[PDB]
Amino acid sequence: KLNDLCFTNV
Amino acid sequence: GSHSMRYFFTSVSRPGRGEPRFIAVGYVDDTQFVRFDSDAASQRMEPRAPWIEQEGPEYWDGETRKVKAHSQTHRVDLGTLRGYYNQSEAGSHTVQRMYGCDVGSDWRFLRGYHQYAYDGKDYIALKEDLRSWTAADMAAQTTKHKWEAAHVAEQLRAYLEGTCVEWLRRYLENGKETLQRTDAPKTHMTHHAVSDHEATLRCWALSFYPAEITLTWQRDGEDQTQDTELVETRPAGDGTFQKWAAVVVPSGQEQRYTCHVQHEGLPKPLTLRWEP
Amino acid sequence: MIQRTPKIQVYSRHPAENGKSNFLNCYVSGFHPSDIEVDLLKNGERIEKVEHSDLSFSKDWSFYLLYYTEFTPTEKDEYACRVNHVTLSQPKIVKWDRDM
Repeated sequence: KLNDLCFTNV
Repeated sequence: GSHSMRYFFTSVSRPGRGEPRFIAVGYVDDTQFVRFDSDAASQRMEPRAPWIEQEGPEYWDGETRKVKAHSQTHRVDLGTLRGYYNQSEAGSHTVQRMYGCDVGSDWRFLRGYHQYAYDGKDYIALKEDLRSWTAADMAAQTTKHKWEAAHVAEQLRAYLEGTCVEWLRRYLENGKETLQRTDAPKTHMTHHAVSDHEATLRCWALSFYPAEITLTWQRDGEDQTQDTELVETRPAGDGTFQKWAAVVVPSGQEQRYTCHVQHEGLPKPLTLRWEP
Repeated sequence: MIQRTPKIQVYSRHPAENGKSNFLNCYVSGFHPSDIEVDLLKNGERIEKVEHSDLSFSKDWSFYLLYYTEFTPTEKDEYACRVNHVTLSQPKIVKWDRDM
């Protein structure tokens, strides 16, 4: 299962 | 044995010809089980291993939702990184991300990963403590401070130490007949004359799983690391692996050389000599 | 930027036997960027039905792809893998050495 998180941009 | 679950994501910008090409693949050890292609027709995360097919529609909906969101982040990151490096707007660039977890043979958590690359080089990576970041250059330091302020590590650590590991244990169980097997290598040796005084001895390893293997040569108990031609472990295409190692020997002295094969499938490592 | 040349291996899924069905593979690895052109050749001519793995990469970030096609080896037929990449002045052709 993929990580259920809205990543922060670089 | 030791096991891992890893996700790999690649976004390649193609300026002028539309939005970046995004490709996501998921692995349990050396076996791929999921895939997403931004250019394919389904626009869904698709199965790639028979043991994942049994997951219901809600699983696929969630995977498709999270994978499209991963792609959007990378699309914005490509534009930002171009600015960080004062790069031209027309050029094509790549962002790569890898994340996942490992378990030991006792099935307890061993390691978590979350790393990022820009144009094939390290950019930022989460440290083994799952709390600190390694920023590769000055541009990565801006991102490092941004991810410290946003508390990214705290959120990733809950996934790596828990969710990632629980789902990996469940995949290892659902796919036990393929994922938890060991196919011992099938070995043989070839001999080819290259002069009136010399011959090549090539030691082969075939139909092994997993890919982890050691193939080495000795001459009278001495390692031949410098004089050994070795190929990178390659996939057979049927879920098994292949590798060979070669040495140039004087004809008549073939019996002084031994090939050593090390693999999980072999209780005791193998010693092989040329058989005329 | 820093570009890496593809390493190329041409081989069969199973030990080759004339008249017996098999798979011809072309494993490209260690390259950057990911844009690559790989063709499988039968006596210098392209093979139309060639499939390939989904783009993935190694710990060092370099990419890898497996190109494969069903084939029946014979004594007369020569197989090759032709690869083109930004790092290559001309395409690199690697012949299938019938056993090794």
